[PDB]
This record gives sequence, C-alpha cells and structure tokens, in this order.
Amino acid sequence: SAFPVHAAFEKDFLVQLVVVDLNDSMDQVAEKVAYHCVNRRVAPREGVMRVRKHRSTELFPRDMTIAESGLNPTEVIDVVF
Amino acid sequence: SAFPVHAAFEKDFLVQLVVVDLNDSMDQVAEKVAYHCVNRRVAPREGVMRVRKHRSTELFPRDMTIAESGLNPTEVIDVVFEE
Amino acid sequence: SFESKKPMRTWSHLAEMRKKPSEYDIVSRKLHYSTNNPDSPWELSPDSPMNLWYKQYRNASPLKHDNWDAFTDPDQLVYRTYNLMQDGQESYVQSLFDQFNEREHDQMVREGWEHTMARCYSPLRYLFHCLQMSSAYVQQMAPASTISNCCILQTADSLRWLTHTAYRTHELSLTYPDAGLGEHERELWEKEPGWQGLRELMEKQLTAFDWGEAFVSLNLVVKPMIVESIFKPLQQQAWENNDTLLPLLIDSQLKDAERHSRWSKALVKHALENPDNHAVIEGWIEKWRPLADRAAEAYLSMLSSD
Amino acid sequence: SFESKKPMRTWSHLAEMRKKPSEYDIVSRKLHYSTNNPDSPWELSPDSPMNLWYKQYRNASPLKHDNWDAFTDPDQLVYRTYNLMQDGQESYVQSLFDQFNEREHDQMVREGWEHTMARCYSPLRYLFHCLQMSSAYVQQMAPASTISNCCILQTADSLRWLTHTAYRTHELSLTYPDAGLGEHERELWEKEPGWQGLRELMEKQLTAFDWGEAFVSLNLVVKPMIVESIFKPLQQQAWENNDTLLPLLIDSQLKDAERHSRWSKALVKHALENPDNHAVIEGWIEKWRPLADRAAEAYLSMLS
Amino acid sequence: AMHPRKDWYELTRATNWTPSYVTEEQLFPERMSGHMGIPLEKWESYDEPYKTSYPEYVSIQREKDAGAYSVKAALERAKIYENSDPGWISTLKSHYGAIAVGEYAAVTGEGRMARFSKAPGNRNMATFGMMDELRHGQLQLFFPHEYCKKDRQFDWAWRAYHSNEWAAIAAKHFFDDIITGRDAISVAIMLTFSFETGFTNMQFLGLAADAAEAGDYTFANLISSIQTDESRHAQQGGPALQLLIENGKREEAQKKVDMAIWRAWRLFAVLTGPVMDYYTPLEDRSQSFKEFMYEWIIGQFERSLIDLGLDKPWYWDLFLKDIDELHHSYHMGVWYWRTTAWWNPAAGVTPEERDWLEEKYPGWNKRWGRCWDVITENVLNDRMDLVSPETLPSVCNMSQIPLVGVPGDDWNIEVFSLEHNGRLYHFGSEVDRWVFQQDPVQYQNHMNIVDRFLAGQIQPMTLEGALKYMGFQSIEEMGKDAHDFAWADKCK
Amino acid sequence: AMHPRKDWYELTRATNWTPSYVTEEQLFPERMSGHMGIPLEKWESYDEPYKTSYPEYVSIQREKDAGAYSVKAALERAKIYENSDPGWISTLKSHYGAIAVGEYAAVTGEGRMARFSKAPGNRNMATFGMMDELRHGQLQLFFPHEYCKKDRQFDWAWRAYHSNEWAAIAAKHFFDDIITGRDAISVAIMLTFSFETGFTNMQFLGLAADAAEAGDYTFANLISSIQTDESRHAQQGGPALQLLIENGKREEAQKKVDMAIWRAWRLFAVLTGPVMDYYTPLEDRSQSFKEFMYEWIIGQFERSLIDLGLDKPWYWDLFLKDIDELHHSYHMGVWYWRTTAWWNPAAGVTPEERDWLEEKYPGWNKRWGRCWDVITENVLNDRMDLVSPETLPSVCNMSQIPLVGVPGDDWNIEVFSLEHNGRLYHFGSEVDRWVFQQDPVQYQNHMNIVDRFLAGQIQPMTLEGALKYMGFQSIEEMGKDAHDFAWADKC
Ligand SMILES: Oc1ccc(Br)cc1
Ligand SMILES: Oc1ccc(Br)cc1
Ligand SMILES: Oc1ccc(Br)cc1
Ligand SMILES: Oc1ccc(Br)cc1
Ligand SMILES: Oc1ccc(Br)cc1
Ligand SMILES: Oc1ccc(Br)cc1
Ligand SMILES: Oc1ccc(Br)cc1
Ligand SMILES: Oc1ccc(Br)cc1
Ligand SMILES: Oc1ccc(Br)cc1
Ligand SMILES: [Ca+2]
Ligand SMILES: [Ca+2]
Ligand SMILES: [Ca+2]
Ligand SMILES: [Ca+2]
Ligand SMILES: [Ca+2]
Ligand SMILES: [Ca+2]
Ligand SMILES: [Ca+2]
Ligand SMILES: [Ca+2]
Ligand SMILES: [Ca+2]
Ligand SMILES: [Ca+2]
Ligand SMILES: [Ca+2]
Ligand SMILES: [Ca+2]
Ligand SMILES: [Ca+2]
Ligand SMILES: [Ca+2]
Ligand SMILES: [Ca+2]
Ligand SMILES: [Ca+2]
Ligand SMILES: [Fe+3]
Ligand SMILES: [Fe+3]
Ligand SMILES: [Fe+3]
Ligand SMILES: [Fe+3]
Repeated sequence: SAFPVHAAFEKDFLVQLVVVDLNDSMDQVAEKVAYHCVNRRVAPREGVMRVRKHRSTELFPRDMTIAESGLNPTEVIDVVF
Repeated sequence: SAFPVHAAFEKDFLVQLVVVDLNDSMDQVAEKVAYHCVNRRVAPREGVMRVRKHRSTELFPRDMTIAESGLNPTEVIDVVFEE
Repeated sequence: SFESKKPMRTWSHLAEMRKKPSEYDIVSRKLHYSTNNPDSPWELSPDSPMNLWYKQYRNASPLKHDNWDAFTDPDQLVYRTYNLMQDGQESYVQSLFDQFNEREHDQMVREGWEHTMARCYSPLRYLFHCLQMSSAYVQQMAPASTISNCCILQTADSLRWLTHTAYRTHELSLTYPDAGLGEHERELWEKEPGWQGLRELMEKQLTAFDWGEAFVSLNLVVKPMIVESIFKPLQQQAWENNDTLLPLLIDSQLKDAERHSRWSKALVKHALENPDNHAVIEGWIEKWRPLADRAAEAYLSMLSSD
Repeated sequence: SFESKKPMRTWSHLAEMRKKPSEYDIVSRKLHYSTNNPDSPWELSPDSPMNLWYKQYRNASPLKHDNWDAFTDPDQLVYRTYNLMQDGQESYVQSLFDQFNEREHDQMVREGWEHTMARCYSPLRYLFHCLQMSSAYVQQMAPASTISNCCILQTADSLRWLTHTAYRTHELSLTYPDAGLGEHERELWEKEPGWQGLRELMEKQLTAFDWGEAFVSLNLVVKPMIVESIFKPLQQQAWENNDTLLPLLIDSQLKDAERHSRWSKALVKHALENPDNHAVIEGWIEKWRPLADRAAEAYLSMLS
Repeated sequence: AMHPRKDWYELTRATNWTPSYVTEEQLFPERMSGHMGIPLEKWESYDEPYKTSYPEYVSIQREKDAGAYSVKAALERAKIYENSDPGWISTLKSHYGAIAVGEYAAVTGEGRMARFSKAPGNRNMATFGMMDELRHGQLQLFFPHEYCKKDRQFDWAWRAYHSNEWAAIAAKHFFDDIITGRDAISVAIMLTFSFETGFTNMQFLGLAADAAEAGDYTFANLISSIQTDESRHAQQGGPALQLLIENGKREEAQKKVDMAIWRAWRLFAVLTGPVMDYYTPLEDRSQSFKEFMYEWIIGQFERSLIDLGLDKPWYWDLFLKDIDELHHSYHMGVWYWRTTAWWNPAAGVTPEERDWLEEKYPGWNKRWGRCWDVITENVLNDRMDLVSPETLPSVCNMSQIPLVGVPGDDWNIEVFSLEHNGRLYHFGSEVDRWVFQQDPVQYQNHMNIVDRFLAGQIQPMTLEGALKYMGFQSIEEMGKDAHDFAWADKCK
Repeated sequence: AMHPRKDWYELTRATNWTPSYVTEEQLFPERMSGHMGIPLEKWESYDEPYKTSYPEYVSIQREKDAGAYSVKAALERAKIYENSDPGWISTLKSHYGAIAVGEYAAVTGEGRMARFSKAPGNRNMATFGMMDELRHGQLQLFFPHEYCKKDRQFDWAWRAYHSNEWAAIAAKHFFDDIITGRDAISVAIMLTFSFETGFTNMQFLGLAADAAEAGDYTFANLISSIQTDESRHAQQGGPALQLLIENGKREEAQKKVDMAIWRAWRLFAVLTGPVMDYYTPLEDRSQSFKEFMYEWIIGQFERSLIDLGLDKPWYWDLFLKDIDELHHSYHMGVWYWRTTAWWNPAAGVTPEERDWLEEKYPGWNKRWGRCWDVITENVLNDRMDLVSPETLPSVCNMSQIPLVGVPGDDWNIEVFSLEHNGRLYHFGSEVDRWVFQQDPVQYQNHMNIVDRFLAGQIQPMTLEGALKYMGFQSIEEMGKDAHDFAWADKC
C-alpha cells in the first residue's frame, strides 16, 4: 500500500516525489512531505498543515486517509497552511 | 589688434576659439580664456593661471605678451593652474 | 535681427508659392545640395577630384540655365507611383511568358528564326546594359533632382529590358539548343559587323561626360534611334516569322521608351527658355546623329540578311 | 558502497586496453550511444517513427556482430588528418587545372572529343551525387562510430568528385560552347540509354535501407564497378583523344576510391569474425551484381 | 587561369532528377524527408545564402585545426586545472559533458538532410555540415581528454551520453527529438534554424569571451574556432522555411519553430542559466542571464522570424516571464541535488552575489533568497544532513527536468498534467504539454527517471541506487559544492 | 510555365565586354571607377550573394509602400507631435534632418557604381540601390512634411543639407567623403560595407524599437520598412573587398575600411550617442550607448573583417577607449551650444539620470558631472547668460565636430595638429589626422566653420551672425533645452 504522490510544499521551489501509505491520514501525508522541505528550503511555521489536490480551492480533511480521498497514484498535491 | 588662439582651459571638456590681443600679457590671455569657461562649465578656484603651448612642459612667463611669445595665429594653448 | 515666425505649411523653399504641394513636389524638388556652392559642389576640398569632375562636367556645361531645379517630370512620377505602374506591366509580361511557354510558342516560329534571334535579339543585352550604365551617368550628373529622378527610373527600365532579354534568351535556348543562345552574345557584340556601329556608338557615348551632351546624345539621339531602327523593325520581322510573343514584349518596352521620350522633350522645352540652348542642343544632335545612323544601318543589314 | 577511485589517464572505455589510445581512438571510438538500448535507440518513445526505423534497418540487420564498435579504419583517419591529406590533393588538382588551362589544353583534344565528354563525362555529376547521398545514408545507419566516420569522409569525397566534374564541365564549355556542356546533363541522365543502367542501379541502391545491405551494395558492388568500368575506361579513351588532363584528374579521384575500398575490406574482415556473415555478404553481392554489370555494359557501349 | 566559383557553382547543385525505376516517394519517403508533399521541382529554388566549395573548405579548415591544436600544445604547461576558479572548471565539465557527443550526434542530423532533403543545395551544405560537426565532436573529445588524468569528472565528456544521468537524459531527449529523431526538413528547421542559429551561435561567442576572462586561452581559442564554422551549416533552415511558406505550409513551419525554440529554452536554462548568474565570478559578470536571453536571443528570434514572414510563437509572453524565473529555480535544484551531477555546482549566494541578483532581478531575495536563507543557516550550523536530498524531484515528461516554480514569499508553482491513453503525464509548463500533444507518437511511451524509479527499474530504491543507475563509478565523480562551502563564511 | 531565376540569372550579369573604340581606362577611368588597375576580366569574379530581379523588386516594393503610407494615413489624428515626450520629438527632428536628404544623396553613390564599377553584378545591384535610396529619401521627406505646419524645426528635414549649420556640415563632409565624392569601389567599401552594413542596419533596428516604445507607431513602421531594403544593396561591399584581396590589394582594402569606420564613428557619436544616453527617458533605457556599440557594432565588425581575411583596424584600442568618453563630451557641447542645433537637446542630468550614468560609466560624476554641476547651479540661479555661449568651439578639420576631451577631476584633452602645405590643421584624434594624411587632396583646401569665421566669411562676427550664416530663419528654429529646464526642478 505504498502510494506515490507528487507534492508541492508551500514556499518551496519544486514538486517532489513523496511515497506515502494508502492508510496515512492527510496529517501523516503532510508530515512526510514536510520532512523533505521544512528546515531544508522552507522555514518552519506554526499552524496546521493541510493537503489539497494541486491548485484546488478545497482542502482534504485532516484525518481522511489517502485510500478514501479519491486520489490516484502519481497525482499532484499541495501541502499548505 | 585681434589674435586668434585655440585654448583648452583646465578641467573643461573642449578647446575653444578665443580672440585675444597682440599686446595681451599671458595673465590677460588667461583671463580672456577663463571668461568663457569658469562659472560656465568649470568651478571657480584660487590659484595663478598660466599659459602654455598645448601639452608642452614649458610655461610662458606671466607678463610676456602674445606678440612677444612667438605664438602664431590659430595655434593651440592650454590655460592651467600654476604647478 | 531674429524675429518670431509662424510655422510654414510646406517646405520653406515652396512655402511662398504653395500651401499644400503635390506629393511629387514634396519628395522630388530641390534635393541637389551639390548645386548650391559653385566652388565646392561637395563638402570637401574645393579641388578634390570629384569636385573638379562636377565643376567641369556639370556646372560648366554649355547647356546653361539659371533655374534647372524648376524642371518638372511631365508624368510627375515618384518611386511609389512608378512601382504601381511597373508591377502592372510586369504582371502583363510575366503572364505572357507563362502562357506562350505553355503553348510551346517557340517551337512554331518559322524555320531559321532562332538563328536570327541568336544573332539580332539576344546580344541586345549588351546594348540595353549600356543604356542602363548611361542613364545612371545622367542621373548622377544632372543639375536638378527632378531631372535625376527621371534618369533613375529610366535606369531601372533599362535593367527591366535587360532582364526580359536574359529570360527570353534562356527560354528560347530550351527549344533551340544548337543556336548559340546564351553562349555567343559577347562574341557577336564584339566581332559581328552588324553590332559594331552600335558598340562604337555606345562606347563613345559612355565617354561623353558633360551632363548636357550625355543627356542629348542618350535621350535625343541614341534612344530614339533604337526605337525606330531596332525595336520596330524587330517587331515587324517577328510577325513575319510567326513569333507573336516578341512584338508584344517590345510594345511593353516601347511604353517605357515613349515615357523616356516624354520627359526628355519636357527637359528640352525647359532648357529652351534660354534661347542660347537651341544651338547647343542642335549642335550635339548633329554631332551624334551620323554615328547613330551608321549604327542603325549596320544593325538593319544584319537583321535582314539571308 | 561507492568506492574512491583515482583519475584514469584516458576515457573509462579505453582504460583497460593495454595500448595507449591514439588520437584516432580518443576522438572516434564508441560514440553511437544509440546502440546502447536495443528497444529504444533514441531517447524518445520506444515506438517513435525513427526508433522503429533504426530497430528495423540497423538493429535487425541480418549482418551481425557482438562488437561493431571495435571496427578500426585501417588508415585511422580523423577530421584533422583527412583535411591535411585532401588539401594536398586539392593543391594538386588546382595546379593541374590552372596550368593546363594556361596552355590551352582543351583546344588540343582530338576532334569531336568534346561531344564524348558532354555525353559520357559531364552527366557523371548525377552519378557522383548519388554516391554522396548513399554514403550519407550508410553514415547515419552504421552501428559503430568508427564505421560512420569512414562514411562521412567518403561522403565528402563524393562531393569532391561532383565538384571536380562541375568545374570541368563549365571549363570545357568555355572552349566548346556548342556541345551542350552544362546544359543537357539531366536529360542525358534521364533519357540516354548509356546512363539508364547506372540510374536504375542508383535509384534502387538508394532505397536499400538495411545498413548492411546499403554498405555491401554501395561499397562492395557499385563503387568497384565505377572504378573498373567508368574511371579506368575514361582514362584510356582520354589518352587516345589527346586529353591528358582527364586521366590525371581521375588519378586523384582513384586515390579516394582505393581508400574507400581499403576501409570496406577492413569492415568485411571485421564482419567475418562472425562466420554467419559470409553467406549474408555473399548473398547481397550476388543480388546487386547483375544490376551493376548491366550499368557498366550500357555505359561502355555508350562510351565506345 | 582558374574560373570564379560563381560561374560553375550552379552545376554543383544541379543534382535533382526525375526518378523512373523507383517512385519519387520511395526515393524521398515523407518520414525521412519531411517534404510535406511538395514536389521535387519546387525544391530546386532552395538557395543557401553563404556558398562555399570543397577546395575552399579543406584549405580553410586545415588552417583552423593547425591553429587550434598548436595553441593547445603551446599552453599545456599553463596548469589550467590547478589555477582556474572552481566555477570555471565546473563550467568546462558541464559544457563538455553536455555538448561533445551531441556535436557528434549532429553529424547524423546533417546526414539525414544530405540523403533525404529534396533540395540539392541543402544536400551539399549538409555534407559540409556532416564534416563540421565531425570536427566539433572530435575537437571536444580531444581537448578534455587532457584533463582525464586530473579529475574523473572529465571522463563524462565521453561518458554522459552513455549514461542515464538526469542531465544526460534531458540533453539526449532534446537532441534526439530535434537532431536524430525526425525527418530532414524538421532537422533543418529545429536544429539549424532554431537551435544553432537561434541559441548556440551567440552562446559560443559569449563562452569564448568568458574563457578569455577566466585566463583559459586554449578553450577560448577552441570555442571561437568552432563558432566560425557555425553559419556554414546553420544557414540551412532559413531557406527551407522560406520554401515551406511559399508552398502553403506556413503553419507547419511555424509549429516546428515553435516546438524547437521552447525545447531548446528549457535545456538552455538548466545548463547555462546557472553558469552565467551563479558560477561566473561576480567581478566578471557583465549582464545577467535575463539580459542575455532578452536582448541577444529573443531579440534575434523576433527579427529573424519577421524577416521570414513567420510569427512570434504563441507562448512568447510565457517565454518572457520564464526568463525572469526559470533558471533561478533550476539552479537551486541542480545545487541541492548536486550529488547527481557530473560537475560541481557553485551556490553563488554570498551577500555580494545576492546584492547583484537583487539588482538584476528585483524581488530575488524575497523569492529564491528565502530558500537560500534556510540552506545558508544550515551550512553555518554544520547541519549537512539538511543540505542533502532524501527523495527525487518530480520530473517533466517533456523536458526531463524537475517541475519548479517561484518559491518564498511569492509562491507560485503549476504542473500541467495530461491523461493520455490510460497514463498520467506531468509537464513543467503549458508549452511542454502542448509539444507532447503536437506529436504524441514521438513521446507517449517514454519513461522519465521518476517513471523508471516507480516502475521498479532502479534498485535499490534509494539515493545510492539512483546514483548507480545514473552511471556514477566513484565517490569523486558525484557533484559537490564548487568551493566546499567556503562561501558560507561570507554569510556571517 | 515560368523558369526559375537561377536558370537565367547569369545572363542578366553577362554584360562585360572588351572595348575597341575607346580604351578600357577611358570607359572606366580610375578616378570614377576605383579598379586600382585590376583588369576587366578579373572583375567578372564579383558575386553578390543575395540575388533578386526586376519583376520581384517592383512587386515586393509596391506592397511595402502600400503598408507604410496607409499606416501614416490611419494615424493622422493620433496627435503624435502633441503627445510624445519632448525627447522623442527632438530625436525625430535630429534624425530627419541628418538623414532624409543624405538618403537621396546615396542614390548618387549607388549611381556611381552602376556606371563605373567594372563588376557587372555590382552594376545591377547598384541599380536596385539607386531605387532603394530614392524610396528612402522620398519617404523621409513625405513623412516629416506632415509636421511642418506644427513646428519650423521640421523644415530642417529638407533644409539641413542646404545649410551651413554645424551638424549639417559634419554630415555632408562625411557623406560627401564616403558616398558622393569617391570612385565606385570606394563607395562599395565605405558606404555599403562600413556604413550601411556596419552601422545603419543595427541603428535602424534599434530606432524602430525605440519609436514603438515612444508610442510613435507610424515612425516605427516607417523605419522598420526602410531597414528591410538594406541588405539588397548593402551586400555590395563584401564581394568587392574579397575581390581586392584576391587581386593583391588587401592593403588598400584595409585602409579604406579603416578610414570609413572611424569617420562613421565620429558622426554617429555626436548625433546618436546623446540620444541613447540622454534624450531617451530613463525608464526606457535597456543599454548604454557604450553597451550598444560594444555588443552590436564592434564585435560584428571584428567577425566580419576576419571572415574576409582583413584585420581589426590599427586604431581598435583607441576606438574602445573612445566609446567610454567621446559622446559624453559631444552631448555636453551639443547642449551648451544648443542654439546652433535645429532640434532641442535634452540635458538628461537629473540626479536619477546621473546615478544611471555613473553605473554605466564609473567616474562619470567626477568627470562630466563637474561641468553639469556648474551648469545646474546657473540654471537654478536663472543665469541664462552663463548657459549660452559667447564664442565658437574649436573644430576638427576632418570630422567638423568640436575638439573635446575628458573634463573634471581627470582632465585630459589632446589636439592632433598638422602643418601641411603652409597651413595649420587641427584634428580631434590621432585617427582623424591619419585619415587626412591618407588622401590630402580630398581634404586639404576645405575650410571648417571656424576657418571661415577667421577668414571673414561670417558677418557680423557675432552669435547672431553665426546663426544667420548657419541658415536659421527665426527664433523658434534655434535649439533650446528640450524640457525648458524642467529637469532643474528635480535638482
Ligand atoms: O576541387 C577543385 C580544386 C581546384 C579547382 Br581550380 C577547382 C576544383
Ligand atoms: O552545432 C552544434 C550541434 C549540436 C550541438 Br549538441 C551543439 C552545437
Ligand atoms: O553550452 C551549452 C549547453 C547547453 C545548451 Br542547450 C547549449 C550550449
Ligand atoms: O538534479 C536536479 C536538477 C534540477 C532540479 Br530543479 C532539481 C534536481
Ligand atoms: O531514495 C532516493 C533518494 C534520493 C534520490 Br536523488 C533518489 C532516490
Ligand atoms: O541607406 C542609407 C544611405 C545613406 C544614408 Br545618409 C542613410 C542610410
Ligand atoms: O540619425 C543618424 C545620424 C548620424 C548617423 Br552616422 C546615423 C544616424
Ligand atoms: O555646437 C556644438 C556641438 C558639439 C560640441 Br562638442 C560643441 C558645440
Ligand atoms: O561671436 C560668436 C559667438 C558665438 C558663436 Br557659436 C559664434 C560667434
Ligand atoms: Ca608688457
Ligand atoms: Ca610674434
Ligand atoms: Ca535640385
Ligand atoms: Ca541653385
Ligand atoms: Ca580651384
Ligand atoms: Ca531655382
Ligand atoms: Ca503545352
Ligand atoms: Ca550543339
Ligand atoms: Ca545557358
Ligand atoms: Ca553643341
Ligand atoms: Ca519493443
Ligand atoms: Ca553554362
Ligand atoms: Ca504560434
Ligand atoms: Ca566532486
Ligand atoms: Ca504585385
Ligand atoms: Ca522651436
Ligand atoms: Fe557544431
Ligand atoms: Fe553546428
Ligand atoms: Fe537607405
Ligand atoms: Fe542604404
């Protein structure tokens, strides 16, 4: 249930491959993306990290899992505050 | 009587025609050249003005006249500050 | 002594006599600044080689007028209107070329006509280029921009005729590959008796450096002879030998030639405002006519041989 | 699990081979990266049109070898040494033309020879341009850069011969303007019987797209025939017609042609390390030989 | 006496004829020739503007090589590798790796035209083009070969095109598309007009000048000499374009120019953008990459297209915006993932350099500067772990270069995706997706490095695994910071 | 069917023949032809690279004018004169006056080649050249004519070449030297290769883009259209140079290129240098004049010369130094003596402009800035007497432009003088003196404006007297500050 997404983190300069888990919540997905961005090229911030479909106006709920979100492998997401 | 020289004044950007007199001393020549430069394109400053053949190392004596100097009409002079 | 003055509606040189001049006057009139200073036509040493040339060959011409700049092309052509007119004429000719080719016209001319063309038509490229060279000379030497402009356009027309001739020499060679078309024109121009009157005429005319003598010899003697003794007889021979294309092509070229005659006649009329110029022009015509007459006669004997 | 290694004194691919790499090896060897991935010659969709072309006409050629890249030009020519050599030959040709022209050579050929030249020599520009096109095809398809380099230089040499022929056609026409020189060559190549064997041969050869067949047909069949049946017979007839220029010009061209033969034979030798290739090469020679024989016969009947 | 070229030249290109034993289409198949149905006769009006002949070519090119090699030999002792700025050495490594074997590949593009173009003049010029590119390929192997013994990274002058390293794949994907992968007329347009005349001509001129400034006269002379060959074969696309336009193919011609310029741009931005704005010492910078792009490259394209009666490509405004942004992010990526490059990228973000970047690109510090602040802070705290990557960037399915945007306080990143024949593709711009859609059969089943990683072709699925797959053979070969982080001392 | 041009083109230039009734030298006299003794046969090797023919010419040129004139007519009421920056209006005035009647003069340079060149291809291309320059002269008279009724300074589009105004004499002395006053081969080399290919091509491209930025789409379109004609005739000098080189005349070829480039440079620096660096609004400057020269003129010359087997001129070092300095002094002079210009020069020395100048030319403020400081202070104190001249500048006997140097803290000025045939001449550079010495008979008896003033040719011997001599007819025509000193308010 390894699940590849392409993730763009807010204020970073690129989109990156991040392999998450089919059963990860959006919170868990955001932490996995954050690992490859925050304190690497993006300053740490207070507040809640949220996930969305790339350039969408709607956020996935924090405890929705990848499996139930409707996302498909290799689709692009943003992680934003 | 009229004597034309081409004169380059210290710190100015060009050489100008300046019509002076055969009996003008070099001091008088320097003043006539300065008239067309100082307070026009060149800041006023203290100091003796001296005259010389263009780019020459030797100066004309201050009281020597155009006639006395051996300069010929339309020759080029510099007007520069002492030393 | 300097006063305030209102803007002028046209150029200061025209602003007394006009409010809104023609396009022609606006763009053509009084542009030879080189005529302003009789000691230094050009802004160089008064005795530079080109200044000496212009003082002798333009300014000192016996053809004399105190107001050359007032000459007006009777057609009042400018660059823009010339190209409109000539693009039309070239649409005409190029369409003729295309259509006659499609019919294989050249195949159907009378036996032997290809040898007459190779001998009497294709070497015209030399004659026409001479006219081109000569026209450009009158251009550069004429004492008014309005005269020079007529010469520019005449130079272009001369190149037009040279180009028609190159195109047709090649084309004709495709049907008659054994006639020497495109191969022997220079040797004919240099060596064939029928070309020697014309070649002597042009070599000598091209060394008449006085602007007035150049203009009279070229436009009042050479070119009208070419109309009467080359173009028209070639046209007649063509019809007689079942070449329908040549006569039509020549009528288009004759339209250019008639235009050259028109502006030349106008310049003569202007010059004759000074009655002294009558003897000058007549003198130069009498001087050059015998050479043009020999040239015509020799060409015509060659054209009509066999 | 990456190790520290010292710098190598040559390219990693040459570093093992006992011998020190020559200029030739350094600049010529193993440059066709398009042979690395069998199913995707080029870095595109594996089934892009050009990938399918190469998989069919290069990779799938019945002429086979595990190491085409190991082929070596016996003359070991690179761009630099090719131009040194050919500049010398073009200086020779320049002085030949210049000096022969000065003594009015062309005026002194036997009567009528200009007509033989217009018929049998000047249309050679079409034949030579066909060789040029064909050599460029072998260049772009060959499975090793060392093979391709020989082809590049052969392409240039073909253009060289085309250029000689154009120059001499024009030059000859200056003395003989009524022979159709520079005027009737396309028509002759298209319609004259003596040229049709050669034209059919080249039109067919230019549509042989397998790299191996293209090489065999061009270099082992077409080009040797041109040496034996065109170049040499033209020399013989020129001498008999007091044309001393043509045989000397052809001499320099034959030097090029012998070079092409040398590298071709070297490639056959390399190919033959795989004994299966003997029957394949032989098959292609026997297939193309009848057309080449017909081309030569028709040309020689025209020449005589 | 000898006769002037003008009098016999036409005979050297009087080589078209009407095939009888095979058909015209069999002799010049559309897929290899690209004639778009335009009949043979039309192509005979193709007129190369800069003519030459075999004797002149061999003579002048002999002189050129005599010089190039003599200069190289005479300067052997100058110790360029030891004495040059690290930035210059990385520029050499990057240049030779990206270019040398690509020059040799261009022989194949030229040969494609020599055989398959219906224009006689094109076929002859392409033959000289084959020779030119052969020269350039050999020169640019012979010269860097000298540095093999000093540094394994110089092995990549030969090795890059034989590897699956990311920049090598980007270069091969581009060059295989415009040079070796298409018909003769496409090559004329996309290689000689769009890439050579449009980019490399001015790039080589600039490079030769930069070389002299770096005190490397062997390379300055080499590049300058190579550039003098360019017009001889680069001139070929111009007349081909004119002919297409005259024969009702303006839109087909435009499309090919459109596609080629953008593809060249993306590669140009990753390989040369960072060199100009970051690797070159500050005191030797005389215009920014943007100024170069806008004034030299874009300016000459506008003038050249107009003169041909073509239009500015549809994406021109996108291009104008890209030149302000793209290469800054590309540089940041190349540096952060430096371990995957065969050269050593220079960070180029000391305070003085950042002042220059800010002057040349107002707002730079509030954008890329934000990322560099975090990186810089980590270097100053010896948090080396945080300046090394632990995943792959997402990669464009066209350019083969990572999907980037503008970072920091003006964050904007857009991926342009496509579902095509049951597969999901991602592109780094609207133009890149559009290129894909113009010719899907060229591109559809290609797998970029990430696609391969996800497909299981790269094992282990780790950094070491990717590095091995990319063809690295020792720890020294992997890119590092050009100055081993010396720059950080200037940042406080 | 029509036969393609390549099949018959050669016949259009198979027009040389061996004269028998006059000698070759009589038909092509050296002074007009410039063949340098090279026999007719050799000239047949001349090959113009970009071919065209009469029917193609009239067809395409007809379309070009249809466009140009229609655009002008459609923008008639766009109020360009009233709405443009005064800096742009002065750019137009300066361009039309310096160029319009010079373009017409170029018909004569082309005509010289059409009659007197020994190369047949040259004679034909020169014929198209006569036509092209006729077009250009007529366009550049017709276009500015519209503005006469608005502003007397636009009269100078016609008047300048008919005047003794200083810049008009500088222009005519140059153009008469390289266009109308020399043999056919010198024209090919000095006009078509050095001036047209080497300067005007890039200048016209830059000017058209500048016009568009200024919102003058009529002029932008005009200048663009004219520039498309350039290559047709500008191509003529390259092949001429190759021919001289092949025939043992490389030394003479080089010398003619060296002369023309330097003479073009001095004129270019006085008339266009100030436009780019001072007249153009600051926000619209993308390169300095030095950057333009270095990146678009110099390198192009070096590459083209090498390509032909020629070398960088001997003075190349001096040229590179001149690009840093010359036009800053030239501008200062044009502005200080603005009353003698037919356009209104913009000072271009607000603090913001001065910062840009300093960036583009380090040291500018301690050099030219020192002079502008005094001028600026006088302007603020309404000392209009001290920003108006009471004498003549000293003038170069070659370029007809004032003798200048570097002012301020780094004062350096040098006059290069010559005693020749009993007369003393002064030159603004080592190169200008050298040019004079290459062909003294071209120049030796020419009198510059100062020479004439001193010979009593200009009366009264006053500013008013000089202005009258220079052809001014009203107070409105005399050059003034472009912005009526509005810039001082930012100081
Ligand atoms: O290949 C050639 C060499 C010299 C001359 Br002359 C002509 C052609
Ligand atoms: O001329 C060139 C051809 C191909 C490349 Br890659 C670079 C330059
Ligand atoms: O040196 C170069 C590197 C990449 C490109 Br794309 C062009 C030139
Ligand atoms: O290796 C890389 C190259 C470019 C970017 Br952007 C990211 C990574
Ligand atoms: O697991 C991986 C880490 C870094 C890269 Br780059 C590739 C794979
Ligand atoms: O083409 C031109 C000719 C002469 C001048 Br002046 C300007 C342009
Ligand atoms: O407007 C111009 C003035 C002088 C020159 Br030189 C070129 C253009
Ligand atoms: O009128 C002038 C023009 C230029 C200078 Br410098 C001085 C005066
Ligand atoms: O007396 C004069 C004053 C100024 C000039 Br400018 C000319 C004459
Ligand atoms: Ca006393
Ligand atoms: Ca005395
Ligand atoms: Ca007049
Ligand atoms: Ca008068
Ligand atoms: Ca006299
Ligand atoms: Ca009058
Ligand atoms: Ca028919
Ligand atoms: Ca015959
Ligand atoms: Ca012919
Ligand atoms: Ca008389
Ligand atoms: Ca497969
Ligand atoms: Ca011929
Ligand atoms: Ca488009
Ligand atoms: Ca390293
Ligand atoms: Ca039309
Ligand atoms: Ca006014
Ligand atoms: Fe190259
Ligand atoms: Fe190239
Ligand atoms: Fe012009
Ligand atoms: Fe011009």
